[PDB]
Amino acid sequence: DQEKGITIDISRKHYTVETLKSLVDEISYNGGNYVQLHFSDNENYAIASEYLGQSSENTNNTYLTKNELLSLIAYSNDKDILVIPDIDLPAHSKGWLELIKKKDVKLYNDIVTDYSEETLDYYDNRVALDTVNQLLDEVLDLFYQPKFEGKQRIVLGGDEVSGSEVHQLDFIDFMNQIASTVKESKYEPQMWNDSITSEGIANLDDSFSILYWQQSTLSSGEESLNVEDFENWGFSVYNYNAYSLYFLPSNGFTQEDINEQMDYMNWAYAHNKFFYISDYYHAVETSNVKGSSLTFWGEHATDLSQKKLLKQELPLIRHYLNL
Ligand SMILES: CC(=O)N[C@H]1CN2CC[C@H](O)[C@@H]2[C@@H](O)[C@@H]1O
Repeated sequence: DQEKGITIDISRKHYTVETLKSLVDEISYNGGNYVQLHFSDNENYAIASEYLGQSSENTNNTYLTKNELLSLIAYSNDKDILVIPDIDLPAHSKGWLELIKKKDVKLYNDIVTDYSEETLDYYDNRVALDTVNQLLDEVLDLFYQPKFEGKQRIVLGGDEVSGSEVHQLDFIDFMNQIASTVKESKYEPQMWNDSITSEGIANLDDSFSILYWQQSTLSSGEESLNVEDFENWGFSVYNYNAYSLYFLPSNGFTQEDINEQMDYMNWAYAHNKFFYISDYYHAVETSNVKGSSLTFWGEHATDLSQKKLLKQELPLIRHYLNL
């Protein structure tokens, strides 16, 4: 049984609760299993947070209200869709770090790396971990879904982490600590594949499942981890192929571009075709593949209305879910 899900970047682009419910409708209609809500990145923290100071119970341009988010989750569960929170750590963190800076600059200075305003200090910093863990505790409560008790998952990020290749055991220790936190709330942790190396794999909590979007290349020029490697160290993977299964909605696209994307998906997508350095659509014959996801990243969607976002995304959701 291979799962299929839709990942939605609501940090780079604003989505109303109605847009999101319409998208979930389409996921359910075509038998999709989950929706991954990527709500925390550099540009914005796009859900309500008592901890971070986003508490308005009024609809606004910056974050889903708590009531809106809970409504969305309940609507999803009623249609047998699991909602997977995605909070990106320790990089891709500028949006919530900027909120901490507002709340408490002393704390900000105690937890941000000295070189990157986008990156939480994962290099063995207890106050940084404690702060993260408080945020995670709020997120794990917010996304509680009793219908899926024992099956909940949370994406914890781990993509494009500066310093992670050199300082790999610190990165892995950090990821293991936040995995511990989510596992205490009976969530399965997940992370992207790209910043884990040969050096870290043996120390990484194999409770993690891996969102495998693009095989990395090490500073040596050597290939980084592939799906067989993950299998060999006890990790399950999901196919998030960066070419076949990424789409960036844009105001410059026409209907013809969406049709082309579907014709491209016809040949480029398969459940087990992963993005490897040698082959962008590499078929893997391992036993550790659990599913796939189409992801809508938000950074090109600047001038799109909500109606136009639906116009581009609905057909792509349907086409992917029926392939
Ligand atoms: C896991 C991942 O894809 N990470 C980044 C890189 N990808 C590549 C395609 C997008 O730019 C997207 C970007 O929005 C994401 O933040």
